[PDB]
Amino acid sequence: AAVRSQIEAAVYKWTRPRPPRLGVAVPRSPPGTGILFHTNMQTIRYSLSPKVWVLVTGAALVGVFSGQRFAQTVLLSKNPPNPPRYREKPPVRHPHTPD
Amino acid sequence: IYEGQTVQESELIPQEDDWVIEETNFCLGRNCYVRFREEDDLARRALHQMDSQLNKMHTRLRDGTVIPYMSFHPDEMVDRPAPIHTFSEKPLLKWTWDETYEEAYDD
Amino acid sequence: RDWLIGVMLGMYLGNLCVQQHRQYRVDMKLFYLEAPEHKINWVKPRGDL
Amino acid sequence: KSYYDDFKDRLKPGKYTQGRCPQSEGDYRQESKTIGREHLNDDGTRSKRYTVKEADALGYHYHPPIDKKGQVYVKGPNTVIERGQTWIKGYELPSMEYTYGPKQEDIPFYPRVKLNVWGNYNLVMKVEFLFFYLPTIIVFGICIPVYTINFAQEEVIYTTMTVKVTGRQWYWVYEVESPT
Amino acid sequence: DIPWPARTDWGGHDPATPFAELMINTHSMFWPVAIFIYVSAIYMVKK
Amino acid sequence: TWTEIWWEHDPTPKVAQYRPYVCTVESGKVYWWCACGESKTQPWVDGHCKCSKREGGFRPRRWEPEHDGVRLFCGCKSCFSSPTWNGGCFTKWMQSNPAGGMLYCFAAAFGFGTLTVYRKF
Amino acid sequence: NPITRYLDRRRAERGPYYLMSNVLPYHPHFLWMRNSHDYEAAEALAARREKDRELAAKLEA
Amino acid sequence: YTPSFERGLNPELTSGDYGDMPKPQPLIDFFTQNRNPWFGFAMFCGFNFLWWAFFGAWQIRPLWASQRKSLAEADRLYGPTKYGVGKKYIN
Amino acid sequence: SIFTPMDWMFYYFPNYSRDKVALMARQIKIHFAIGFALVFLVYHPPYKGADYGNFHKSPLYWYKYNQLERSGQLQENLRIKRDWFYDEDP
Amino acid sequence: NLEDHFDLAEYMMKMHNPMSEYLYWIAGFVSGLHGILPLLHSNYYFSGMFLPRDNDNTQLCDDSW
Amino acid sequence: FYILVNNNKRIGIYYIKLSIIIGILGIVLSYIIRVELYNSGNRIIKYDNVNYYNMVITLHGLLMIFYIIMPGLYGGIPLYILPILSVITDIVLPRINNISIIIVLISYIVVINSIVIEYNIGTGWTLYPPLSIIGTVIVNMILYGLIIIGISSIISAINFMNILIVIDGIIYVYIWSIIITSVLLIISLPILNGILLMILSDIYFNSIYFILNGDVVLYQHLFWYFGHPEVYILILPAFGIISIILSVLNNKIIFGMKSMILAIIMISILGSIVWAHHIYTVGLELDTKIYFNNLTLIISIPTGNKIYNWIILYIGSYNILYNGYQSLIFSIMFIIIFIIGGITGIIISIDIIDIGLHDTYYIVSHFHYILSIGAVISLLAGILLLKDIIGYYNVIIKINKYFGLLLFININIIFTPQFIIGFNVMPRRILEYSDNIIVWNLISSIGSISTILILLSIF
Ligand SMILES: CCCCCCCCCCCCCCCCCC(=O)OC[C@H](COP(=O)([O-])OCC(O)COP(=O)([O-])OC[C@@H](COC(=O)CCCCCCCCCCCCCCCCC)OC(=O)CCCCCCCCCCCCCCCCC)OC(=O)CCCCCCCCCCCCCCCCC
Ligand code: HEA
Ligand code: HEA
Ligand SMILES: [O-][O-]
Ligand SMILES: [Cu+2]
Ligand SMILES: [K+]
Ligand SMILES: [Zn+2]
Ligand SMILES: [Zn+2]
Repeated sequence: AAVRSQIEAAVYKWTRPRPPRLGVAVPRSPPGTGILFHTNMQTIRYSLSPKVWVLVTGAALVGVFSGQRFAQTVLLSKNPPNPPRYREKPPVRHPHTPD
Repeated sequence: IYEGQTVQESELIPQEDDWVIEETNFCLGRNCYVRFREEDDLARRALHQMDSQLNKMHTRLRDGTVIPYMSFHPDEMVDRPAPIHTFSEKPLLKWTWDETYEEAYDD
Repeated sequence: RDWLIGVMLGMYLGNLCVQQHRQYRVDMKLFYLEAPEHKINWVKPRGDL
Repeated sequence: KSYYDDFKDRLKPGKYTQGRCPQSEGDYRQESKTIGREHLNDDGTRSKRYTVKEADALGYHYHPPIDKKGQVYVKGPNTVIERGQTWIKGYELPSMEYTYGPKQEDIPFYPRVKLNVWGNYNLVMKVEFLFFYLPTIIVFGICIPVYTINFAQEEVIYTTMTVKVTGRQWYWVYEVESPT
Repeated sequence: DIPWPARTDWGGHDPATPFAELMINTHSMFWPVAIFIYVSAIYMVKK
Repeated sequence: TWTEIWWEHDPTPKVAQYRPYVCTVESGKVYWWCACGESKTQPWVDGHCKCSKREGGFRPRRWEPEHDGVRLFCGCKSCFSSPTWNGGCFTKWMQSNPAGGMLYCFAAAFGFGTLTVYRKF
Repeated sequence: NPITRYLDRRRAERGPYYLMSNVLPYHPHFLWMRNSHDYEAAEALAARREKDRELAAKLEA
Repeated sequence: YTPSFERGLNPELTSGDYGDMPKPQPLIDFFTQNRNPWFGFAMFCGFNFLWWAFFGAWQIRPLWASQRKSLAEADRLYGPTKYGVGKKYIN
Repeated sequence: SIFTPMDWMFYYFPNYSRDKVALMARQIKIHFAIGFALVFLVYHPPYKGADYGNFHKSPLYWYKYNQLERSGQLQENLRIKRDWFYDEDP
Repeated sequence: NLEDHFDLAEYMMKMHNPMSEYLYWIAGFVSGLHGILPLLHSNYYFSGMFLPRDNDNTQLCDDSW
Repeated sequence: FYILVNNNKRIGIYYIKLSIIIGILGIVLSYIIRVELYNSGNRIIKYDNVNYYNMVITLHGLLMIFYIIMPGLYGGIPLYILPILSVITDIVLPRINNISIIIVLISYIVVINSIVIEYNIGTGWTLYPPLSIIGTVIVNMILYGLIIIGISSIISAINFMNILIVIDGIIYVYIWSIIITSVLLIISLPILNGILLMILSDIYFNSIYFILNGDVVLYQHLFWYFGHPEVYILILPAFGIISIILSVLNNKIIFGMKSMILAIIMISILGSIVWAHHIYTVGLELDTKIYFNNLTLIISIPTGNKIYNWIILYIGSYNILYNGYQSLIFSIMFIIIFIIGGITGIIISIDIIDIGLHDTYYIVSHFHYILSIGAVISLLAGILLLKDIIGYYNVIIKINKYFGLLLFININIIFTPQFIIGFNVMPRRILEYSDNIIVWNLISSIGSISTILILLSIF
């Protein structure tokens, strides 16, 4: 539990997002400007920060392929060698051959 | 690509410290099938239909200007249902440019 | 960025069929070589009815 | 609350199927005799005489609307002079309760919001490039396989036997070389 | 050889010529690409 | 992260719960949802939180069900489909505890991988 | 269909393989044919099988 | 069905007076839709179709039992030889 | 420009892109010539491309070939596993 | 005139005679009959029956009915 | 008046009305087909009346293509909104617009009358000779209907092209969709007329083009030189509708408008040069096959760009807006369904795959998913969007989640199994089949009866 909190606090500190490098030409907000809008505005989707998104998405990818390996090695089985192919007698006549 | 109108920081500076974003409802109201009166005849039911047009509605802002019902295409600008003759006065598509001529001004 | 999740999900699901196809080709190579289902000097002409 | 109960009174349930009495009880096909309603039937629908038999577009009841001075009646605006200025008061449509019925109260709030536009020109341009060239790559990935398999069908092979197959209505004829 | 009941036979079945094997494998080769094209596009059909 | 790093002029809620609230709702009744996370009658406005007092841009969120039933409601106060829940509560939790988020995502992906591989193989 | 039979065995050996043909009827008239038989075919088929056994013994020689 | 009152992760945020407003409930209620019998029938209905969509109805099996025992005997006695697990399948 | 984001062409080659109408024409002409050349220089050339003793063997081919050669896998892989049809019944 | 403002004013103002709707549905019904009636007529012409009995072109068991 | 009206909006209503009427006959024929195919045996058609089945499949195809979907998506919605989108008072050619709808009705009456009076035989909707030219008079009547229909299509195309001369606003994507379909008609129809005249010459004028020393494969070239442009003349108007619905309902400006427009232009040019992918099994030269296969796969590029531009239109839209409207659901369903149809089209485009899948029910399911599902739903979605403007009522469709769900589920029950039997394999244009294909055929048949029942609930 001590190690759990340690790694949890280590990940958290590293992932805290930095301000975005805006790829758009917007003004600077006037200084001292607080909340102007309200919560009835059309909801804006809550998006993970890039670092966090990579971490969880990477955990998902590592998870699905490790799950694929677990199924392949434990749940599934390999083909045993094919049965020996011995000479066998074919039927004497085709069932539809006129007599 | 279109990304909205450009804003200069000077235009974002309030004239009072209590200014917030105006909370005006842009839901026009509660509606349903247009309900005609039995007493009304064909002519008076036509008047009723013409008075229930959503595209004739607007929202008035705090300064008295109104934001109208707007649409990307002119299909939503005719009366519903569409009358026989719709655009008698040619709809005007307003283009903007920076050109000007002196005759329009006076000193 | 989300659309990438779809690419990765579509790459995982596609890879499942790649593995099935891979095993299919291995099986096919062993049919004419080892499979007892493969029989020769077996089918005889029926003849006209 | 139930908004239907507000305008229940206006909606009186009907008596006749399809809202008309049998023609015998009342002849709705005839033109109304009421003054000023000569263009309407008794039930209020437009009469065939007005719309078909004597349609004005066909030259019946010729009456040019425009006057000598090239003018037609036009209703003016509601003008209100005030504060040393002539104002026009616009016509506001009646309450939607009158036209639709529901009482205009407890309306959900939908705020003003400018158009939802995609930003970051550079990012958008790259996506559009991918929207076009990712399919192009896939097509190119199929192109080589397509050529090979086509070449395989059309390969000059050292065939040693020929079977001729003719299709007739409705059976298949087969011609084969006979052993010598 | 002959159709059998309730068989998917996705891409073909029971080839008896080298060309027949080619046809089955051509379909199998493209099938994962088709799944990718579908999954990748459908996942984004949403608000 | 729109309120956190991009835009500083929208009200920012407090997370009441990183899990949805399950409630039975009736058609024809209007419900008011807390958008600040400080109400003591979650998921509804209690008359004493920011939303009730119209303070700091917080307002109650009107909601009305089409049919009667049990519906999930947002506790994180940031779900895209708020007041209803769509999974944003888990997403917002991962932002706040990214190490935990990875554990759950790995476990979910592990199960999905095993089942899909076991059936197709 | 020898390659369908070989591939079914290979798949079943590797993992869980389920065929609709194994569980469900292949024709819709099954609801009425619980006790239906063709007795003329039964006699003919039995006769041919007996003749086949004689031919097999002769072929063995 | 008189559902229970689930306080949640933060019990202080559910400690107020709800009055007429509904109280939070356990998640089992959401899956059962408050143990509505018609939703249970609908749930059983959903499984029934999906089983038909993927594997077939499997409701015909009791009726097909005798005709699946005749098909199995024919395949074993007269059909092409099956090997190993292949002998499990009859077509 | 082939497989080129034209936003990049506009930025890095401003003078070459000044006339956008002419730029569009070159785009069409260049890809027209590429398609024409493929048919008559890659497909048409007669009695060519049949030098199967000159199959290109890339650096990755040799990396993987030498790895298997060093071990016995290459010999084992090339060995014919079965050259008889029927097994012997005891 | 106000009555002429809207195309198909009677229908749009919900005063039209229901017979117009009935004719439209009848016309569709007649159109459908052009696929069924010639089927019955052709079956009888070449067989003597308006419709077959399922699997009556194949060998049937003695108790089949 | 009723028949004399020249109003472009009234004529648009007539086109939709007539498409539904003629559509009833189309659906009935489809029910006959699926009923017959429920098991092996004869079910509703006698073995001595097998010629009727051949006629049923022929008329089904012809009516649904030329008398239902084309009059509905290229005549109905276009004649009602195009002059409004162009901010013009009315259509450029009023009198021509009137005669076009009358022509369609008259050609329909000729076709159905030929069912009743002529001997019932069939040669497919593709009227391949020599079979088409050795038939009875019903084939002559069908040819007259097609030629008459061709007159209406070309004059309507001329009508839409004239909007460029009068348009007072901006050419929106939808307007571009109709203009390009009009161009495709002006260039493809004259070739069709020529080959149809040659079919008539051999039927009625003792010509010898389709007898030995004359190449029957010639017909297939000229027919399909119109055939494939036809499938894009039927889909492009649907694409135009989808663009309007997604932008309007999501309150989002079309993204990549110019790429949408240039994608439509590209599809047309490419669609005019890929026709021989319908003739892969005839025995064309290797290089021809490779050319056509290569160019056929290219069409996916412009078609793919449009699909992804639609997806981003729906992405990001406000959650508060109710998304259960039938028009929005149908528009979204079109993207999901069209991708299935197109991908299977790319599969069949590979000629070697096509050898196995030509003249099999896989081809059926392919073009049904695009037309019977995609095009129908697009026309429904477009009409639904214009319900207030058109003004029709007495139906429960606008908000009906049951109808959409039941339709989607059951339509897939019909045609998804037809992909399976394509590798079974079950040929097309047949009524009897082996007993081991009953399961899938039965499932699809259960799907057909169910879809019909759902059509009654709208009223
Ligand atoms: C795919 C299906 C499902 C679709 C579902 C999805 C649908 C989504 C929504 C689509 C919406 C599209 C847009 C709609 C816009 C509507 C605009 C509108 O209403 O315009 C106004 C327009 C006219 O209204 P108006 O302005 O008041 O017009 C006044 C008149 O002009 C003047 O009034 P008048 O009274 O003076 O009128 C004259 C009247 C005078 O009428 C009378 O005097 C009638 C007397 C009673 C006769 C009744 C019939 C008798 C039949 C006897 C049969 C006996 C058989 C015996 C057999 C014996 C066997 C042993 O008629 C005539 O004189 C001529 C009638 C000619 C037409 C009828 C032809 C019938 C068939 C004939 C077949 C002949 C075959 C011959 C073969 C020969 C071979 C040798 O409305 C209509 O025409 C009705 C439209 C109704 C439907 C509208 C759409 C509703 C929504 C869709 C519902 C679902 C429909 C499904 C299709 C149908 C299924 C069956
Ligand atoms: C409107 C109807 C319509 C539409 C749009 C199409 C579209 C296409 N069709 Fe067509 N087709 C028909 C209707 C249609 N078809 C009909 C009715 C027949 C049979 C006529 C008869 O024989 O009687 C037929 C027959 C037909 C055949 C004949 C098979 C045979 O005869 O055996 C072929 C094969 O080349 C074919 C191919 C295609 C292709 C390659 C497309 C392309 O347009 C598909 C393009 C779309 C996509 C590819 C999906 C969307 C794009 C993406 C998702 C981008 C990513 C994808 C890739 C990179 C591949 N079609
Ligand atoms: C767009 C044209 C179209 C449409 C809608 C359909 C719809 C359907 N078709 Fe289609 N069909 C063809 C065009 C079409 N078909 C063609 C061109 C052929 C090949 C012809 C040939 O082989 O020669 C064919 C072949 C064909 C066959 C092959 C028979 C054979 O040749 O062996 C079968 C049955 O399996 C079939 C079944 C169906 C079914 C069950 C429906 C539908 O009933 C499915 C259910 C959907 C609905 C019932 C809704 C339809 C509603 C409308 C069309 C009206 C829309 C009007 C408005 C919206 C105003 N069709
Ligand atoms: O036809 O594609
Ligand atoms: Cu084609
Ligand atoms: K049959
Ligand atoms: Zn609150
Ligand atoms: Zn939440």
